[PDB]
Amino acid sequence: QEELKFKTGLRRLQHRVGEIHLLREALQEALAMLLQETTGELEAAKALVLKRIQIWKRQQQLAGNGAPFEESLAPLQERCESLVDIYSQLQQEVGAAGGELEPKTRASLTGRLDEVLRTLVTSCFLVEKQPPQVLKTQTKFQAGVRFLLGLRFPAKPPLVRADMVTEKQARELESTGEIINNTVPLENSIPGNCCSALFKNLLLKKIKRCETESVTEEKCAVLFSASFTLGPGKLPIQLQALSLPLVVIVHGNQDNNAKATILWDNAFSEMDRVPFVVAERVPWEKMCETLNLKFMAEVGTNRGLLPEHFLFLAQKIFNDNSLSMEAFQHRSVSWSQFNKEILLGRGFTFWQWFDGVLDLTKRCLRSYWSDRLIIGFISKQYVTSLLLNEPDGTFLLRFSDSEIGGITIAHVIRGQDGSPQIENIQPFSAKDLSIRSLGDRIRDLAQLKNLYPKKPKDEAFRSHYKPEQMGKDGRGYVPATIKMTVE
Amino acid sequence: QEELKFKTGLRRLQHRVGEIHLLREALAMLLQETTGELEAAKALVLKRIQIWKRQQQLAGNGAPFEESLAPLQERCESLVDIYSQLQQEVGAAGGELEPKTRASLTGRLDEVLRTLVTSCFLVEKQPPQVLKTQTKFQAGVRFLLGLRFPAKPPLVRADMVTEKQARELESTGEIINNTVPLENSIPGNCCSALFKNLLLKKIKRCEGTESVTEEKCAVLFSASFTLGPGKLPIQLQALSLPLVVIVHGNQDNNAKATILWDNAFSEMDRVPFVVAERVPWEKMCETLNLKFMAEVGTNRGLLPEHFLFLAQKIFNDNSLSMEAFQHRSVSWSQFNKEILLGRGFTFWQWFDGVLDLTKRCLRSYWSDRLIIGFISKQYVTSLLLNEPDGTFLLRFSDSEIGGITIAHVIRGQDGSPQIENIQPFSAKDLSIRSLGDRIRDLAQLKNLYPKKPKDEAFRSHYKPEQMGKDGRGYVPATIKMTVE
Amino acid sequence: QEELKFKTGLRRLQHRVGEIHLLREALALAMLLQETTGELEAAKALVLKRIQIWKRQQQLAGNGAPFEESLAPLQERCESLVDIYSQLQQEVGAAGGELEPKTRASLTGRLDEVLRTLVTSCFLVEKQPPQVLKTQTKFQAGVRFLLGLRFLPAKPPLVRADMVTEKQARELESTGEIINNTVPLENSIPGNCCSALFKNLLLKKIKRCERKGTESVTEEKCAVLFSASFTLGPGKLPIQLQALSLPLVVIVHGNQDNNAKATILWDNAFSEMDRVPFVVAERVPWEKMCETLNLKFMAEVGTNRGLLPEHFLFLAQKIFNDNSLSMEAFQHRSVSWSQFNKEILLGRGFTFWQWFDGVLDLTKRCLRSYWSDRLIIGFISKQYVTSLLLNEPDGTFLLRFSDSEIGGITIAHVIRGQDGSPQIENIQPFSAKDLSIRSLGDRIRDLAQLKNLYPKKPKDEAFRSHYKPEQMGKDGRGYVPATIKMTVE
Amino acid sequence: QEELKFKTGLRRLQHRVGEIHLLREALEALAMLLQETTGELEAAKALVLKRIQIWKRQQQLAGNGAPFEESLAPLQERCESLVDIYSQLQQEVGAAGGELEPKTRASLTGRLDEVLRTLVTSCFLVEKQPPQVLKTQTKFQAGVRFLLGLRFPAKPPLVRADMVTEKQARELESTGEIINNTVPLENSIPGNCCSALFKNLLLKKIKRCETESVTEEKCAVLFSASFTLGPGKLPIQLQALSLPLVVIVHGNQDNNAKATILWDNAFSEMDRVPFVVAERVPWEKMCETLNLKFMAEVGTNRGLLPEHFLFLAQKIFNDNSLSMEAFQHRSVSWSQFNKEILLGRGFTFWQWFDGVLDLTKRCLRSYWSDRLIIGFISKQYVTSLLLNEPDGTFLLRFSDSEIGGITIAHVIRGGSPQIENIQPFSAKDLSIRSLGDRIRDLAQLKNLYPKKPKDEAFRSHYKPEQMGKDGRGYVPATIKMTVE
DNA sequence: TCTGTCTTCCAGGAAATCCAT
DNA sequence: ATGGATTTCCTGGAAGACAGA
DNA sequence: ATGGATTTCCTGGAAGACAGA
DNA sequence: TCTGTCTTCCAGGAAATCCAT
Repeated sequence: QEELKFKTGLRRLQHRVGEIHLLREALQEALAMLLQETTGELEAAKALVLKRIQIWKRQQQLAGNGAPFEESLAPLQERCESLVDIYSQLQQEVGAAGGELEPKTRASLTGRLDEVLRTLVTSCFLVEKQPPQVLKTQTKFQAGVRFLLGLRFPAKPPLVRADMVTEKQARELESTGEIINNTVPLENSIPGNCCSALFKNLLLKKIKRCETESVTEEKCAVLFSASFTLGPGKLPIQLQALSLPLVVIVHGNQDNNAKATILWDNAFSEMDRVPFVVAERVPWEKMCETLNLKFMAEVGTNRGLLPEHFLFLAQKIFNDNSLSMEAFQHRSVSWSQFNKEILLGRGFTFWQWFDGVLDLTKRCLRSYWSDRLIIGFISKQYVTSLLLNEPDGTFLLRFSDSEIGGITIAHVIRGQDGSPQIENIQPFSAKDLSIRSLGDRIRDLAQLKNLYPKKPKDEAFRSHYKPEQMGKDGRGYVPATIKMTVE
Repeated sequence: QEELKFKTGLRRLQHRVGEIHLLREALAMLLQETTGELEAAKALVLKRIQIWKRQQQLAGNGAPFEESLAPLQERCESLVDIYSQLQQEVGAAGGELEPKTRASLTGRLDEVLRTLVTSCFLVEKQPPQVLKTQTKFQAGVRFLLGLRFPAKPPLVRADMVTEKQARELESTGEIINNTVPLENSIPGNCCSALFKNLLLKKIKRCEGTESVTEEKCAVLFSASFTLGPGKLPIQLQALSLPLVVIVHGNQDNNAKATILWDNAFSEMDRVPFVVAERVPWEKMCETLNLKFMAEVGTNRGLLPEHFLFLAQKIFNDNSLSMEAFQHRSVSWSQFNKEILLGRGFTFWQWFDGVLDLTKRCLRSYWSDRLIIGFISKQYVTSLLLNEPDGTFLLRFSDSEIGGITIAHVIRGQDGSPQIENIQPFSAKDLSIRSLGDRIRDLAQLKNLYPKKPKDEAFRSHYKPEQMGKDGRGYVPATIKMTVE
Repeated sequence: QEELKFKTGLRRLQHRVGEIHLLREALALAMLLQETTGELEAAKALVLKRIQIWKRQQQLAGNGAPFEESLAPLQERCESLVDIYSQLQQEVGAAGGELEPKTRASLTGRLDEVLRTLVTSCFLVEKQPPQVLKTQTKFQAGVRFLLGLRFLPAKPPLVRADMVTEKQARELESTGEIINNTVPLENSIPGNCCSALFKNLLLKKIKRCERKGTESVTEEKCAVLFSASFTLGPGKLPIQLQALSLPLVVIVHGNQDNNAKATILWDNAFSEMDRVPFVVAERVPWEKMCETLNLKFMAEVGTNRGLLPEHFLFLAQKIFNDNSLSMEAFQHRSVSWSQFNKEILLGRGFTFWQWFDGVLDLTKRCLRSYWSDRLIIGFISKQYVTSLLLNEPDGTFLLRFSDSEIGGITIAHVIRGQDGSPQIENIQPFSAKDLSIRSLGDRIRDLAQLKNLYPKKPKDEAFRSHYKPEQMGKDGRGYVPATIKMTVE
Repeated sequence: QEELKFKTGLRRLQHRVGEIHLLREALEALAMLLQETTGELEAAKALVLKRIQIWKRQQQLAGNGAPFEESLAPLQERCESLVDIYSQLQQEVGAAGGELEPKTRASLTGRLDEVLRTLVTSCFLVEKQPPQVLKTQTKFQAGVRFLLGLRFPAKPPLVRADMVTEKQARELESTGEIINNTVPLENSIPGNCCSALFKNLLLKKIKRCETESVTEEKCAVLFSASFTLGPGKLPIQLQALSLPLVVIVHGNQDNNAKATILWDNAFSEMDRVPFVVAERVPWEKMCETLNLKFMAEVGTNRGLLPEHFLFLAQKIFNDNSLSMEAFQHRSVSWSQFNKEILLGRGFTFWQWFDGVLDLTKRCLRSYWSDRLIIGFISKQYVTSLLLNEPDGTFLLRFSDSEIGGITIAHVIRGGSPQIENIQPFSAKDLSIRSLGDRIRDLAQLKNLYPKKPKDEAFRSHYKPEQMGKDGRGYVPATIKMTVE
């Protein structure tokens, strides 16, 4: 760990402040005018903590896209409080003596010190609960900011305002839409041991869009503004904190495309960058990492995609028919390839498809998938090759490549004299499975004997069968049920 | 017709104005005093107006409507014409002895004028009788004498009033876009103001046992002129039919019933908005039959047997003769306020349940008279035990809101013939697979009661099997229905 | 085609008979191949089914629908099959000794069975009698025997015809008897046909089965039965040939014709392939009724273009007493036989069919030309004409069939211009007699007030072709022509 | 008159039979002289027979509409009287005896049974003759009467009816057969008549001998019977022949057939051998018959005039002469009447005449009886008649060029006057729109020749027209007539 | 015991046959 | 070359027979 | 001919606010 | 106190407008 080295380094500063106090006491100057040069060590530690803050912010960006998170944000508050503590004792020691230390340096010392105070508090202003990165108009949402140094400061609490800014407006350094209930006091919770402002009720009334772009790919953020003074008055500092970039939508149907933009950004945003610039193309392998993470995060599964899958995916998106997991790995993929370009005569983009299967699996197949009963991704070619060698009654489940959000059964026919020929059942949508679960639909069909390979259907899907009640309840009404057939 | 009598009497009136005009060649007269008979004609056209309003009220429920409102405007125009000629004839006279008779006459004349104009202000296009908040709707008024009264259009205003506020003679909920000019369309030969865009933002409800959804309101149209000879001021006001305003779809049903009750049984010219608490069950049957045929969209509706079953249900009566119920009365509380024994819903809620089900999914099957629709489990058991194996019928579920169920007969010979009742189908159930198709699926079902063979009956409702292949490269997967 | 499937399979059969003949060079389980060469039975089943199809086509032809008349290739199929049967039987017959005794017998059984069924199915009614048939009036009928050119030479058989009722036809006497009911089944080499034609036939008296439920006499169905026999060596199994006609309804006077027609129409339209004689459904999909009605209209009128969606809507309304206004409401509907011809229209004194056939005869007799010119709306409801014509100018008119009269057509026109409000007037309907006196075109010419045919066609332009020329010349001799024109007051 | 001659002469005979009874009772030459009164009886018999022949002749004349004393009741009475005195007288010879004057007594029985025989054989009459023009495969009737039937009981004798030809009838090869030709001669006491009526007679088919022509072959039905009345037996065979008839196969032969029959009935010689009739006749008698038949078939009380007969003579004789006295002593042949085409026409005189007969009977009886029709004229004489007349004068004449057509001639305009003849109207034309109505339509027709106004003349023949709107919604469409 | 269904009777139009023009 | 003559077939009008209620 | 993109209307599910029994 | 009444909130069909390089 990196964490302990820090406190030892802090121990040094506490010893340092003790020393200077003791000295300014006994005096009452050649050096210790020079001991004040140890506030450089303070400003050093501070910078470190600031970088540390940046690291968390990056971790937050990746939380969207579901990456493990040390979300707590509680100890950083302690680090900062400690720093402002020794700032306090330093400025105070400068306060006395009081003629036992050279006056010209008073300006330099107070200068660096109020400087580090300034920068620290302006950077201790964090968005802790980010607003939804994909955000629908006329729908209520929340966001919450946190001030780490609130617990050390009583003068009237400042009020944080939230305002819609565009990427253009955000670079700098007319409303573009008004936000209701965007006035909240930055309140101080002693039992929560936190200083925070939560906007439990936020609404976006109207929306204004700049002018290929697709609207959806238009990024904005909310600006949290505040100001508060510390007596002696005033030299008031204006606090502002920006959110992660968000896409504003008007209806559910835009959700898919929007998700992609945010996804992309979250993955590939620079740790330090201009709002809101991101790369044009990326390594295909890191894209594989992101796709796996989002898959596992949204489906709600502990185990996700495999190499063969990634291969099939590469094949799909690149239109490359290659067979080696090593050919594609050293390749770049652009955003336009990802979500802007139609693929292979189909009517939809790669992402639109992937998000399709994502929704299908989350909604109806999570159980089956975690049970590793679905191959999920393959070429029709590879099912023909894999299944022709298999006996009559062997089948497998694959995602439909032609329909968005569909899953289809492939099985082997026929036994004995006819040479085996493979059949593909038309895909099931989320609705089709809501009407009758995949497991049960599978149950109806007697003709498939084994799930590829060598696993018999009855053993595999025991847990997914819905029990048929039997009986006449009630009262008088014999249950009517639907089974599924092919011919 | 009474309409024709009107024409006869009016021809008499113009002949009469001819009489007085020629009599003015004096240059005694009780002729204009008996020509005070104009007031009679006025009363008659006013009655006819009352009748048209009643027809529109009954139009609220599905009914025939003579909507035209053109002949009425014509009648009115004719009458204010003879009034005009009358007044002008009275004006130009010596031998107005005594002058007091000039006074009494002028009084009578401008009085009938006033009452005529106050009665010519009609709601031609009524607002929706059950009305949801923050939703756009329309309404339009008509003034029959607008073509005679050029000055600037008045611009009628529409305001939400409550029943309490309506008896009389604030801000209960307000309406945006509630100001429209009363325009005079010469190509239409009509004076009318249509509110093409109206919306109600908020609603505040009067206050104990009765549910909100029976609270009646109306929109009030106000206007004024300010028509020559000046001043001649008279304010026009017209009330709409009573309406019930709702906040969400889930109240719709309960709302409809209130309006229905009101439209069917509102007395002519009642104080707003009184209606009887109980009515003859027969008239209720007429109303129910009408509403059923109207909402389903069918020319053939309920039968004696049906009405009997309904009477048994609503009265909790075990009687078996159709004549027992005929001289019976039925209350509003029975109609929509009393839960049905052992059930979770009121009678209206159930009836409208089947209304919605049939409208949505069964209109065709019903029109083909393949559904009994109404029948008790008992009578089906009795009817079906004597029938052979595989004989079935369709009946509405008594237990579920908006459900239809199959009752069939199976005889094993070894085991005595017994009735089986398939679980009822909801509208969703039928959207997933059609009734015809479902019936096709069940092989055991042989004959629709009585005699009719099932395929012959349901030929027209079977969906064709697509079979074949696609798309592309994909074999169709189909869902069929079974019982075990 | 099915034809190609047949010829390929037949080529296979002849190749197989080649194989078996050659296997006889052994002179085995190769006659187990003989047991699969019993696959001839498949081909038999196929040609029989095709016969069934031809019979069905004839049935629908009787209703004015397209027909493939020929029956020559079918006879060829039959000849081919009895040929391969013949060589097969001769092959089983020859080389008996090696042959297992049970197998030879079982085979012979299977084979002569397929022969028997083939010939019992080769006796067809080729020229049907009239489906609606009047007593003591001459009609004709003709049967054909497809295998007649093979068995004939022996003397030609009698081929007598007898009137049977539906009752008698189910089974499996003398309801009414017929003169000239015996003909020789002659063998015409120039025609390549064995056929027996009844050039002369007359039905003298009809005794009618007993009816209940008000079942009108005119819906009682009967047929004529053709019987014949040989007695053809290879003896000695004389097999009796019988063939039934299409069901027909026999009437006594013209006034029944109309009702008779419907009974036939329904049956022809909807008889379910093979059935016990003579059952047909009581109710059918309204769409199929529309198909049949369209077909019959075009057939009896004699026009290539018939009814439209809007017409069918009007008809659905009429027949169903329904006030619905959407063509989509009626589409998944059923219609019963009682509704079609047994239920009187509530306003009307007549049934739906009677009215419809009324317009059929009217258009046939006087209006085919006008209809083919698409100058007649033909089917409309006065309400819809009022709606359509009120917005139109003075002198705009249309032609619609009368709802109150059987076989009547009426003019609806729009008057009057300017101050008076527009009102629709309906001229009294014209009967066939009325039109014989003076043609529709001429009548329309006479009336000056109607200027435009709906929607915006000028009257003279549209009806130019139907105007009969007036004659300037006076004849004869010395006599000036007297002419009759039409007015309304 | 003759009735008296008979009854007084009969009183003589009865007085004498009383006389013989008294003298034979007084009891040889007496019987010889008293029997010579059977001489006055036999005289009387011949007399009554003549009266019968006269009636038979009148019946022949009954066709062509000549008044008829059809009754045949008094004649029966006369016959009954005669056989009554025959009976008692013959009986007197039998009873008075004892054997007196026997040798001659045999002779007595001879004369007596003779007069009885001739009497009964001549009392066998066809009372209801069959149609003289008779169609094959058609049901017809005929009835015979036996006048002495009430005096003769042994079973009624069979009466049979058979089709005979002229050749066969002379004497003294079925040639067409008759169904239902067997009827019993029944005796009606309440009707006081002995009769046999054949209500259901039909001629199945006919074979005709062979010059010219079809419709000229005359035939008859022969009624045969026998009794076989005591003293036995000397059975006497009764036969009666009908009037001559022409047998036709179709309606279109009717005209020609009629002529033949007409001729015969008019001109059949009394006592003539069947069935000879004259070849030519005086023209005046021909005019008489023509008038009789005209009034008879049209159904009118007043018929043809001198000028008409003149016009007819002119037509048939091809003569252009102008005096009614010229043609009067002329004779006309059968060939001229019906066997000869005239001039430019394709038809005979008779075919034309019966043509106008049918036209008038069918459509003009009313108009003709009202004397609004000239009926017969030449274009020549109408031109002479109308040129001098004012603008608007017209008349009606039968078409000479067409069979069964009537045409309007008028004098317009009216410029020198010039004459027009409208194309003739057939019976069909008049069925489509009545003559009266057609005349109404034409505005130019002002006066019926002469000095009579059209409106006054044809008021009653005008049909009232509505001229109303019904029904329902259907305005009547009417057909009028024009010429240019 | 009338209504309505069913039938038989009968007039006229179209047309086949033969003819002698 | 078509007119006449002589007959049969056959449609629809009209009215008679009859069964069902 | 047209398909896509972008927005609003409105229905019915679900759950939150709430008054009265 | 709490249940059932009443309301607000929000997802997703249709479907209107505009554009379409």
